[PDB]
Amino acid sequence: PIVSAWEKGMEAARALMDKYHVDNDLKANFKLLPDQVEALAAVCKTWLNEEHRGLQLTFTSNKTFVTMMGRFLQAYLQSFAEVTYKHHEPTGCALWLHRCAEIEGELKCLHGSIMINKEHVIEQISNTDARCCVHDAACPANQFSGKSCGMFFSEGAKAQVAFKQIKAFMQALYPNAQTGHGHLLMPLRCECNSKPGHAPFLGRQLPKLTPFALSNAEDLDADLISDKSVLASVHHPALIVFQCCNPVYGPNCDFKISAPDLLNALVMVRSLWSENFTELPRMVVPEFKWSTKHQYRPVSLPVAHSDARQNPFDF
Ligand SMILES: [Zn+2]
Ligand SMILES: [Zn+2]
Repeated sequence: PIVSAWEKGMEAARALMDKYHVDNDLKANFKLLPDQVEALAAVCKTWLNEEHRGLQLTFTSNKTFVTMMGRFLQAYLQSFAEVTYKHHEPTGCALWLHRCAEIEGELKCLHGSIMINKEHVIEQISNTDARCCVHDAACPANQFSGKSCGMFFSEGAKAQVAFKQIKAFMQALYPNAQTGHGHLLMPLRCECNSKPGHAPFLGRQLPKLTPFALSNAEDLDADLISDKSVLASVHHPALIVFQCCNPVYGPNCDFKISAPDLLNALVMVRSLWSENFTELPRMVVPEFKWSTKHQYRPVSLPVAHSDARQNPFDF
């Protein structure tokens, strides 16, 4: 082996970084380490500008799309050179066999068990079609137990529409797939937990999963469209959107990417790669498995209710 795995990785990365004009300091300081994603994301950004200036993202931030590209590029780099860093899987993602578009009206959470119907009233809007993790079956809507996977939907039916969207999006891009149509590509890490030794935090332990309506996609005329990808959204006008583990309406971040854009980050990195290497290495995004490590970490604190009385008890 002419040069080590690490030296091989490094030579491929430097080739990329020179070809794409990355900042000199990013280049100088790049050492192929597991948290060094910024120089690779700059490769990706520069290629986007050069080759895909009009790319339209939907419920996705520019920065998150480009960072995910960086992560997927990091993964192919590490596979090319055969370098792995134990406990630092590079993509920060997983493949969830969701089963949320199999049965009509029916959702399943990360545990793989069906979600229970709840009422969720917000203030005043009455959602009669909420869904909770079965472990949260006795909590108020949108409160989570120590056994929760963290998943809740205020509107079950819109959630299912978003899962049908991603499934049809995948059918359109892989019409002949033998496998993977029922899998969701999902991130396991936002900025808050992108490093394995990050400071522990309370709340949800995985990027939040939320369906967003594409409210104008119905005001659209289906007959003019032949692109099956686009048709997935016309027929199912809602997107799965991933945000921070604990998005702010503890740490929190601006991570935001829709499921189709996330898939696109991977597909587009496969194109960047093919313009630079003759073969695409094997690159395995882990299959998601429920484990107790992903449990919501609630803090349930009693709060006193007001009593006009001076004294607690009559004697
Ligand atoms: Zn669950
Ligand atoms: Zn976050």
